[PDB]
Amino acid sequence: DDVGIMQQKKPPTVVQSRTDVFNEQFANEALHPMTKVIFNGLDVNTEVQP
Amino acid sequence: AKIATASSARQTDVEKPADVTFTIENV
Repeated sequence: DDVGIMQQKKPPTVVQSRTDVFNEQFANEALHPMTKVIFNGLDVNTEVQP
Repeated sequence: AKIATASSARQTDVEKPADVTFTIENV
């Protein structure tokens, strides 16, 4: 129970459905635990407070 | 140092055929 210093491991995240017409098929994907993000290229918080 | 890793080990087993000795023990 403590905050890690060295970097960890990731699935990693991947983008998928966005537009107003999909027609998906559900083929493949990862049975392994993964992560899927809706918006492309987010993670915006560049301010560092010393 | 940089990335946290993982290693593996297995307890080893060492044996030779019973050697011959020329020295006696008891009377």
